[PDB]
Amino acid sequence: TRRPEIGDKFSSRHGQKGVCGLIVPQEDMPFCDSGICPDIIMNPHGFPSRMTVGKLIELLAGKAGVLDGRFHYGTAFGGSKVKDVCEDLVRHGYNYLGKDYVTSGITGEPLEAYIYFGPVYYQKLKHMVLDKMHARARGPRAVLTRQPTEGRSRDGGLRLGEMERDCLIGYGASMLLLERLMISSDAFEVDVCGQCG
Amino acid sequence: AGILFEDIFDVKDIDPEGKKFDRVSRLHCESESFKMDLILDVNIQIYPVDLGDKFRLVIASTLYEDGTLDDGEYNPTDDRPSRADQFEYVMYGKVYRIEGDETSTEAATRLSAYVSYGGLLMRLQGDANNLHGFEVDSRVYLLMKKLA
Amino acid sequence: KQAMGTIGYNQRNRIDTLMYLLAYPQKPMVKTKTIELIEFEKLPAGQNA
Amino acid sequence: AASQAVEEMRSRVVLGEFGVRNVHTTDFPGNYSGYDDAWDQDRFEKNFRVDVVHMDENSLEFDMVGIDAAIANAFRRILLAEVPTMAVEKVLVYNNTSIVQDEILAHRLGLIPIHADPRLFEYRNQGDEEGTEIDTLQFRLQVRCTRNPHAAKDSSDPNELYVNHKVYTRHMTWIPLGNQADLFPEGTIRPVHDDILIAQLRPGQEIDLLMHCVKGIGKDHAKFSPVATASYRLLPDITLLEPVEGEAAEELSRCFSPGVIEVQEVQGKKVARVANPRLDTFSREIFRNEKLKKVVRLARVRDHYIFSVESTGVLPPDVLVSEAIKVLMGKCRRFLDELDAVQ
Amino acid sequence: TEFFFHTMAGREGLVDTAVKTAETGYMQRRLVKSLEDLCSQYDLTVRSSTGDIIQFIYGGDGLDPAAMEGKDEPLEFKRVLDNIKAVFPCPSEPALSKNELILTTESIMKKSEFLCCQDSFLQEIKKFIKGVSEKIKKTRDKYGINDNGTTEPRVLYQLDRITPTQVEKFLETCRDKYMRAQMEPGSAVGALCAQSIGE
Amino acid sequence: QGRFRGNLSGKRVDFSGRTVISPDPNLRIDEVAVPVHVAKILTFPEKVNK
Amino acid sequence: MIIPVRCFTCGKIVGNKWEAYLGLLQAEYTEGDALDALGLKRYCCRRMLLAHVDLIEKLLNYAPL
Amino acid sequence: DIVERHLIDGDVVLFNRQPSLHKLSIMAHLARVKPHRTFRFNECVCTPYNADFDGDEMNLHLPQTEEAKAEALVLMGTKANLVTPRNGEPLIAAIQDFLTGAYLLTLKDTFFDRAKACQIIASILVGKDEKIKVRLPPPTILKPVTLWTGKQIFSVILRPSDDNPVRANLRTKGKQYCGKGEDLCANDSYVTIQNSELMSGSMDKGTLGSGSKNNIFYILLRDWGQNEAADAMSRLARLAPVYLSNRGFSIGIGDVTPGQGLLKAKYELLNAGYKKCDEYIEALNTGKLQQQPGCTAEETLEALILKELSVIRDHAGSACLRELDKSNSPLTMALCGSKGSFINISQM
Amino acid sequence: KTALEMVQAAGTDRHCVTFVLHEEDHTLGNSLRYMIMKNPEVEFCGYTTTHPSESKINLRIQTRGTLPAVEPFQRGLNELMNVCQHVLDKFEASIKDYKDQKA
RNA sequence: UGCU
Ligand SMILES: Nc1nc2c(ncn2[C@@H]2O[C@H](COP(=O)(O)OP(=O)(O)OP(=O)(O)O)[C@@H](O)[C@H]2O)c(=O)[nH]1
Ligand SMILES: [Mg+2]
Ligand SMILES: [Zn+2]
Ligand SMILES: [Zn+2]
Repeated sequence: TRRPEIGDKFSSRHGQKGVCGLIVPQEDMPFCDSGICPDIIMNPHGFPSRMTVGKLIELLAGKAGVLDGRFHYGTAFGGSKVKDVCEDLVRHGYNYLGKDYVTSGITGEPLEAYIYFGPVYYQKLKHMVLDKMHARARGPRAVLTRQPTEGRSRDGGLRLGEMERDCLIGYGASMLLLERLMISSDAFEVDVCGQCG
Repeated sequence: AGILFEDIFDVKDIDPEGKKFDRVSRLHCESESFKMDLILDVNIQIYPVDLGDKFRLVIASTLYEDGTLDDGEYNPTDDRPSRADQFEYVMYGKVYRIEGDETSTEAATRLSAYVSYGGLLMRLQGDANNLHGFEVDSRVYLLMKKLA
Repeated sequence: KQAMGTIGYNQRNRIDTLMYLLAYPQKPMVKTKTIELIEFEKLPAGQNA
Repeated sequence: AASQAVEEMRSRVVLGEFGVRNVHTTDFPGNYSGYDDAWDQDRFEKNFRVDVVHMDENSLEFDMVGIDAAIANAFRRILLAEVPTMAVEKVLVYNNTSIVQDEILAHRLGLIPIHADPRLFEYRNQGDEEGTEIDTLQFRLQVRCTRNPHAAKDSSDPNELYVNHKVYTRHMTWIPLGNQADLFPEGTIRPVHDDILIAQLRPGQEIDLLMHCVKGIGKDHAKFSPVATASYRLLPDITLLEPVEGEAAEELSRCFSPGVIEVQEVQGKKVARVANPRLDTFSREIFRNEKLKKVVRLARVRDHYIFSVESTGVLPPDVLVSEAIKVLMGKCRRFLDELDAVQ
Repeated sequence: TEFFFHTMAGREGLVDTAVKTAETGYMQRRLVKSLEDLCSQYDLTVRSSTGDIIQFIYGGDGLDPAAMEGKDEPLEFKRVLDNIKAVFPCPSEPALSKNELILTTESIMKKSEFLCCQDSFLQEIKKFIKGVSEKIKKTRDKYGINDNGTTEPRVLYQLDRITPTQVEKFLETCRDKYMRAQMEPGSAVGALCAQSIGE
Repeated sequence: QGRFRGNLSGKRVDFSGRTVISPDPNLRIDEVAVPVHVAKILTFPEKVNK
Repeated sequence: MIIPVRCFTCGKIVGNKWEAYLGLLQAEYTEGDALDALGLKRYCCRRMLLAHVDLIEKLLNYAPL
Repeated sequence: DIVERHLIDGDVVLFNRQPSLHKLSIMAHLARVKPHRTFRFNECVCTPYNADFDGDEMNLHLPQTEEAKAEALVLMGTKANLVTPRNGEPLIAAIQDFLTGAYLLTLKDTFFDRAKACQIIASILVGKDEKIKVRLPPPTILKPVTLWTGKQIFSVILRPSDDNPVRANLRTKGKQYCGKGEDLCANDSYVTIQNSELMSGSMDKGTLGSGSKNNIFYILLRDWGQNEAADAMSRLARLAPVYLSNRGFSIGIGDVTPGQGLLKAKYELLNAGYKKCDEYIEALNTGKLQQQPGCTAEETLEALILKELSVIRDHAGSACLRELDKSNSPLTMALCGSKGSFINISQM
Repeated sequence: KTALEMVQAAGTDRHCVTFVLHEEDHTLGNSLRYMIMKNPEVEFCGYTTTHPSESKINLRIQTRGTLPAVEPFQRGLNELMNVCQHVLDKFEASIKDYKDQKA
């Protein structure tokens, strides 16, 4: 039984995949006039470049639905229009655009701009930071070539590929490249005859 | 007296390019004594102005009339007789540019001082004889008082 | 295709090499006719927040 | 004029069509020339006042005039997080055959509030899982579901087919420790709602567990939060720039909340006026009508906060606020003592 | 139909990027494996691993592309002069005329520390100094400014105000930047070029 | 996956980890956060000196 | 699986009202008026009770028993 | 003796993204231990790694030699690799949620009181910035009400203390610069900073972004070294979020909904375009159509239709930009250049 | 160990002081900030958080003249305590009279 | 087979 923590991936049914950046307390989460605090705060800078007006329409429809005790339909090339949900909001007493007067929880002063609140259907993905976290000590090696294994399940180490070697060469860290590719990976001492080679 | 300039101006336009900013407006004004033009950013929320408004404006080096140029730090809490008591709208800026007129290719005698009052631009243009005392990288006080 | 949620009513007796379940799954508020047809509302894979 | 503009900026918070203005607290010395905003305990005590408008079981509403947004948010956050209460922490299971997972069951039990008075207990020291009579409460839960010996032939309903098939929180039995039975009278230590559905069982399954609850604050975990919704909002004050009459009055009544704008016939014609701005929620629906935009002026009072606190039923909201203020005073006293010890 | 066309365009872009990834990966691999042998020596000559010289001087001048302030140029003389004038304002020194500016520039450039500098950079400095001096001359001819320093309106000197201290500071800063922006021996210039052509 | 490309030019090393990233503006541009779990595993050989 | 006891956003006790909401559904009350009578003013609890799916009985139908 | 000590603060550590295009994809940073389970770093360094915090798995290596450690810290230093060797443009600069923050802060409408100014200035006084004076700048307007401007609050970042020798100077144009104001643009899009004091202009991607030269951080790096630029970037990253969260910035359906005049103009433009397309189709099918040079009649018709559609698109976008009011979040973001553009705005 | 003091530099200047407070949050920070900002003898006052992971805050106080910046801190603490006591008494009296007039 |  795992709890959502920093690093867990989440989706919002609109391809707006994100990762848990911070977990701020409820007292730190803003609050509206009714006292509702948001569970998830997403970045608005992702809307301009992606043109995800469908997410805003879904949020408004869900707000209207939870207010009027109904289930709006987001059918493709149809569904509930924006005017119906705006009428529902103005009838229930909320803003017809989703934006509501919200007060800052940290400073306790109202914000200069209204916040866009609403119920969104977020779904958690199987990508877990607890499973993706890896740290490789010396550990075992392979029989053929004495180097760390590949997979994490078999306790494998990371690979400094050709691109990493090229980056190190461009930087010019000769001793770093040597310690990486020779000392800490496949260091060994052989005996060579100076007569026959 | 550290008064570097003083003149009565009359507003001729409020927003030639439209209502860009809610709190700040770009007023264009012309002096009556001389041909001094002033393109100044003013805060209308705290100091409202109109089109046919006339105001006396004084740009001084220091805020104290006694001549003490000790302006290392300003303490708003301190109460003492100063020049701000005789005016209504006081700003603190720095003369950040002095540019001559480029319209007159020859025999030019007009200059223009651009001051930045914390971002608010003030271009005071006119004869150089009136801009005497204005120097670059010099902090000054502007005092505006509307008249009847 | 990777969303986390319930698989079926026999998910407790089912024993797979790897399974992910949700504690308090909730059906979407904005559900589509395709959702109603496939009966995904009965086995949702997310929560409305 | 300029004086009116300054007064508005310092007293009211105007909400525009696109954004809110005058949201920052500026009543401080040095910010205003014609105003001496220096701290004055006398003026503060004179202007400050509290008026309760509604107070019922697990619900309180009171207007505070004279307090600032900083202290308002401080009280709100203290009530939300820094009020200690009792909540199930440790769960010892004994042959739980329920379909619900053990961890999910423990989490649900921890989310159940306890009606015990937290002031009579103390915080458990680091470790000491055994618990002491002073800082621990024990709740036993033993439910064995079985088939009903007497039922109908069909008995399609589980209510008639089985007995104790829904393990409600009322089955919890408080087991006293030491002299707790003598200290607390019977009926005091019990679940708050007594109707929370924990889980559902089937014949053959059994849930046997013991819950050890200790004192804790809401900052550590949300299960200790006594207040379900403790918030505050600035008092609205709607003002009309010019007298609006006619069908415009009904338009204003329909745009604003039904209980803030009232229409009256003073001379046979309908004229609208503000009756009670408390019920208004500032839906900002008046901005839709083009003509009625320049006739009203929505505003919030900066020194008037309506606090609404709906609790879960652990202790009344007045005592909750009292304990919040006491915790703040204790923090202040601790910091003063630390400073004195430093100097 | 519009949604279908948009999906077609999106999938076209996706497959284009997918092919581009592998194509550029292969190209970068080849370029790096080909250019990983060159390096900047101490004698300002780029040579391969076998000792053969590929260039007698990197880029013809020997400047660091990473330390390039201007558009393929070492410094932006206008910006540097403005920064110097703003950082070191001398109110106790008079302004300089065209002749005085040229004289002080010629006297300061003929020092020893300026001999080791490249000739092109010195010629560019001379050209910029001549341009600014001509600008000052035009301004003074327009506004009747006298080079003697006895003009009654002292504000006229604030149009184009320059002092020998600022001139020396500007020259020293330009020289230091040009000396520090040179190719440092030992850098994997070939690998840097490969990466900057691959990305 | 050959000896020249798979075992000489690019090879696997130890004392390294792989983890998901998350934003944190409270740290400097030249600083990076490392979890305690990976720190307890990745060790550094320090020589005892005066 | 089962109705949560606490609400995610606010935290009001809502698990004890699940059987009451089911009774209101069996009755002639609609979703809106049922949630209004249950005392849920804010929309968070309304959503919590409306978007919840009852799978505990579906799992008990497969339970060993 | 040798001791295998745990990874503690101050240790140099290599941080890389598996897909590497340029050398800046891997850099040597200083490790700081935290209780979480993820690799965190300043978001200003995401452009080099080309990361987006959407599930990317990055690699972290620990050198096992003092010489390798020193070489990684010196050559692969983040403060020393603030610019790419391709063309010298700075990659480690402001990013989304910072450009917009700085823009909204330096807007001419910003007027903060003493309390808010002091709070915003203290929001950065952490770490090495705890041993320096605040140097509260004088207020601009003081007689009606003492208000500190966001441009001064931002210049406090460039010059936090008195003993700081940083004197930033810059004079450049913005993205929405008209072209004739010459530091008097009606939109105030001419960036002018003197002695680490923002005299005019509003910050945007053109000055704080990683687009090209003329960046304030680039000037700081090239004038006063790497440490000053790093400290300025840290102060910006620590200040912009606090002010942005205290002000509030959200987007809604009302920020993209069209207007009545916009719909009317769109309808008229679509009607005109369809009429012209039908006229061209008729002229091509029945009769002779003007054939453009270097192409056949079918390609000429194709080019004419594409030109008409592009004209319709441009006119609709211009109408939407003219009808949209200020304070709009998409419009402000497209102006400051943090994310999005007028093309995307008109499309959506 | 809860609240510790720090001078602005090695010179040990009392005009500017930094108080680091442990196991605290924005509540007490903002409360003390508001209660001490009204002191006419304070040039600058600002509270900040080091990192959301650790529970600690840092307040910075720069006075006008030669004030040690510790007496303003104590004044703010005492004023906050007095305001808390006053609001507590007022709320208690309000609840009492409300119950009286309701019953 | 998924992930970036
Ligand atoms: N999970 C997983 N499944 C794989 C993987 N590789 C192959 N498969 C299965 O094999 C099919 C395609 O793999 P191929 O690339 O044909 O296998 P391959 O060509 O040998 O790949 P190489 O081993 O890299 O040559 C897929 O459609 C999968 O059915 C893998 O790496 N991971
Ligand atoms: Mg990604
Ligand atoms: Zn041999
Ligand atoms: Zn709720």
